[PDB]
Amino acid sequence: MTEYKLVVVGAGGVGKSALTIQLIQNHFVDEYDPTIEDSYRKQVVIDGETCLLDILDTAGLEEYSAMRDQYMRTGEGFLCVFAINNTKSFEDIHQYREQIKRVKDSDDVPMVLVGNKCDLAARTVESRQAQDLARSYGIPYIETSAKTRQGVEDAFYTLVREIRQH
Ligand SMILES: Nc1nc2c(ncn2[C@@H]2O[C@H](COP(=O)(O)OP(=O)(O)NP(=O)(O)O)[C@@H](O)[C@H]2O)c(=O)[nH]1
Ligand SMILES: [Ca+2]
Ligand SMILES: [Mg+2]
Ligand SMILES: [Mg+2]
Repeated sequence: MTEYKLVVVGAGGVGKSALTIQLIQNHFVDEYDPTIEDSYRKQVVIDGETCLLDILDTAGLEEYSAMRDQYMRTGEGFLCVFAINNTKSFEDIHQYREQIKRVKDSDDVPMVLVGNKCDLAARTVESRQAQDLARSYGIPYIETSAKTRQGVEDAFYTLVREIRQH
């Protein structure tokens, strides 16, 4: 059936792996093992359509960000993740936006801005601030929690729906 190539990007430790693993394997990864480049595949029915999701979990740490550009090349949609308790991760979203533009050589790439770790109380990035950023890119802003699963499916499914509008 239809295959959707999704790519998760964002600063180190924002929760890219936890989000992906919660979506695909249904459990929360409590420990922090820096990622180099991992891929996941799973058949799911979205809006009545049986589709194959190929999700690339990329490195947020520069030290593990080797040929990251090459892996992302085939990506059809991207989740740009920051953590609501990490202001710097939010401020650096533009870096990932720029990288995506380069790898895809396009200004119109399906995307979703994700504010992860919404279960944490030390929030320094208010929803409104993220909504303004997303609005400027013309993309949806969705908050998630890889820990409680809140907004997790919504984030990935919305990305599929954005690819469909593409
Ligand atoms: N409370 C809470 N902790 C989270 C959440 N998502 C991730 N974490 C925690 O944050 C740490 C880093 O998460 P991880 O998914 O490894 O981040 P990453 O973005 O994949 N890191 P890297 O880019 O180096 O590969 C882990 O200890 C993980 O449990 C969340 O929604 N809530
Ligand atoms: Ca470990
Ligand atoms: Mg990771
Ligand atoms: Mg403030």
